Amino acid sequence: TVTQSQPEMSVQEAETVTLSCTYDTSESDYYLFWYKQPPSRQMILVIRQEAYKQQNATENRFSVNFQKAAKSFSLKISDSQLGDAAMYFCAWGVNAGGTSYGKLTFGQGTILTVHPNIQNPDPAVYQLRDKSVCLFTDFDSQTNVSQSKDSDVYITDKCVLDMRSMDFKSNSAVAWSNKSDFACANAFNNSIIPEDTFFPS
Amino acid sequence: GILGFVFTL
Amino acid sequence: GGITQSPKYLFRKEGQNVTLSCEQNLNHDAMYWYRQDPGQGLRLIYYSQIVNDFQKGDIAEGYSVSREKKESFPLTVTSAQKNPTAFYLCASSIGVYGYTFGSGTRLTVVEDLKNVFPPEVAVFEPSEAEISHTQKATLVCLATGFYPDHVELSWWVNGKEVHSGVCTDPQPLKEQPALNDSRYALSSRLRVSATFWQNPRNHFRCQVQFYGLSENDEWTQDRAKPVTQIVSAEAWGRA
Amino acid sequence: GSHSMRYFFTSVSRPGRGEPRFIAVGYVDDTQFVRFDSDAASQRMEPRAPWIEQEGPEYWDGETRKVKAHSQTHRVDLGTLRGYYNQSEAGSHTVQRMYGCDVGSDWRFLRGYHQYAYDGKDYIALKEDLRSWTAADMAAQTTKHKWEAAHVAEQLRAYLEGTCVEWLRRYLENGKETLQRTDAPKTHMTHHAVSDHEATLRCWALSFYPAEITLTWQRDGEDQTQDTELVETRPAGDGTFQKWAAVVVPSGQEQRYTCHVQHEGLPKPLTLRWEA
Amino acid sequence: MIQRTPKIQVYSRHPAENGKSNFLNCYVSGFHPSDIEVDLLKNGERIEKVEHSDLSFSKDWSFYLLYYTEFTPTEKDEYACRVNHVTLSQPKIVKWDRDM
Ligand SMILES: O=C(O)CN(CCN(CC(=O)O)CC(=O)O)CC(=O)O
Repeated sequence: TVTQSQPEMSVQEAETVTLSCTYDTSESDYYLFWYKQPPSRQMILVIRQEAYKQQNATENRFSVNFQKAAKSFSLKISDSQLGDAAMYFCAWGVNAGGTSYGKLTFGQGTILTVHPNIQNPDPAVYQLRDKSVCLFTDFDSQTNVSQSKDSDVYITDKCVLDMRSMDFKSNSAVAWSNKSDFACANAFNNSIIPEDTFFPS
Repeated sequence: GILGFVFTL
Repeated sequence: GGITQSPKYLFRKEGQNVTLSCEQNLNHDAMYWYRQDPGQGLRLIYYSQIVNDFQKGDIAEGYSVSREKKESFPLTVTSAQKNPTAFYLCASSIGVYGYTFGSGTRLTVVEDLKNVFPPEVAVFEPSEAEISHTQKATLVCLATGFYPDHVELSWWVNGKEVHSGVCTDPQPLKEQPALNDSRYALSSRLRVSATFWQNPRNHFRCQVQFYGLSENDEWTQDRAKPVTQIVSAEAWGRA
Repeated sequence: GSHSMRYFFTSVSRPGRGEPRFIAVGYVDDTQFVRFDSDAASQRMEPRAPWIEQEGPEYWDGETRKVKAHSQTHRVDLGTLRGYYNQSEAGSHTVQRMYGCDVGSDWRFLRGYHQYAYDGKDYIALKEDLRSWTAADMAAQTTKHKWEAAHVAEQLRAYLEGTCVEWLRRYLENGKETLQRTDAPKTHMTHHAVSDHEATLRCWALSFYPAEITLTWQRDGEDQTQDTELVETRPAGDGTFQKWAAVVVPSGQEQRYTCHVQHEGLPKPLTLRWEA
Repeated sequence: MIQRTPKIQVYSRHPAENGKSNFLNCYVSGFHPSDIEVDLLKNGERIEKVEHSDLSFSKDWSFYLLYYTEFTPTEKDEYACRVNHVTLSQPKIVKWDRDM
């Protein structure tokens, strides 16, 4: 068995975060893995470790703390980047003497959310014409957007875009509906938003 | 017990 | 060299057999098939250490594989597999080294075929309030009322795909959640400098690739067949 | 003392007759304890010593599942070597493979082995350091490069240095009665007469275990490299071994020659002289 | 292939005693390739109840086998081992010599 006790975890950009992993086995020698699966769904190997060998590496930001007696294989992400947003899987495998070489047994995984650092928040709610949609944008990562009753109004969770050319990052959520009374002033009522949010008249 | 790791020439 | 998995998206009618293809030119002996489910990690289905060698995983029942060649390891999801809705990943290795996974495949069980619908795509031009306040222009694209959740949304500016300044919802939204079968909606945003949008020669297009019915399937309904197609919506810069 | 576990694999192609023959045999020291025979009816790994029969079903299913994968691998290798050497599909060719580990008196890892042969010739062998390979010819360098890229040696080390020793310790303990015994050789002597002047003397060593032994013929004095007949140590069939050494000598000097028997079971070397 | 002609040794498990049960052994070793035919003969005729060891090989890769059968030696019974191999122009007979 491989156990990842934290289904989800959050980190602020540029800070560090530790993902935990503990395993149970009777084998003297074996292999331990950390895999990264970003939104693309592509599995990417982060680190492999053999019990026989000693902790080693790394040139990169990523690192692991392997406690053989404790059976702990934690992954450490330092100077977190937005690209680190992904699902991280801890995995275990027998050595060459085992019958199921090289079958991998995976933990339940940990979803890592990276909260961007926005330097100059300018929260506002804009109306976009083609049906109509309301755009809540430029709010800081501390702001949270909530699904809203009634059922006939649709709201998406916040989402971070990066205008690489301008070294600018912004948060944004979208709300829309086809009913009559729907308006931007009341579109995000169910969410706590900065009182000074800009609403153009 | 024999090897569980198989590989080809 | 690499490993290529196929198809990317795929659906199965109940009582139907389906096969996923996996090919690798890495000269690897072993090939594996994994199944991914929310709330669970990856669980091995089958693996073949060498041609004409087959080892079942704990969840092998309902599945079958063949390894007539070194390069290929197709997986078949038989109708006997009771709950096959999941994400399938091919893998290849020599022992524990060179472990590589394929692109992945998403399989859905469509009990009733009438539920399939392609997405209606719409672009929404940026508000002049945002442009004057932030000197930036955000476009919003809405893909609505599509089933199943097999979509790929991209932005194309002046004929070239763009990824900078783009944000798409990590997962779509069910328009009517109460229903077990619900049509989906997805939103994406494209932000550019004010000056760029002000130019009317700039052309913006939101492309959505939908994966739906095929020629193998039979369409009895009056409405156009929900086939695999690309639904697009465009907008033009305005001074 | 020292101990070892070795597995010997033989694959022989049989074009126009059927699948290639495959035989696996496992040894602890000079004692066989398991076999797999492609031409047998069981198609499973079979016990060949009483002390391995105590293993449970999961042991035999695993060894069966592993050894059939060995069988499949050598089946592929036969065709690959046929290509490497551009040999026709008509002739029969042999692939032999041996791996295992040695341990010292403390039962700790001492050496590891993993080597192949094609048609009776060295093909590729793992070096003592367990990190590099010896390619016998240009064709085997293709395998050497393949196995370097796949880090085969690194992955094999855990088995040869670790798992192999763990298995060997277990077997030595479960078969202590037979594996850890020592039978001293029972020695006697015979006199054969070549015509007239010259005669032969034969030194016999019987019912000894392990098979390690040395027989030397002393004249006057000291050993005789010339005119010494030494047959290969042979198995008696009951777990012990036999061997004899013979020397050709003129008649009348039988008392001058003496036989020296050195065996692990003997407290000190034995010296035999005519007659008895 | 590189052929190796077998070495053949015919001998009894225990010291031969007339009227006392024993085992007659034929040990073929040092040969290549693996295909080989070995039979034990009593007074020139083939012995059916013959068992043999599992094919193995030595450091130099040459194979070796042990064929054996249970017999009770007598004063005038002749025993031999008949081996056939690609290296042999004809099947080779090696008689059992009690007095060695
Ligand atoms: O039954 C299965 O699901 C897998 N079968 C193979 C299934 N086969 C048909 C068959 O051989 O019975 C092909 C397939 O449907 O994928 C092998 C097994 O169960 O041991």
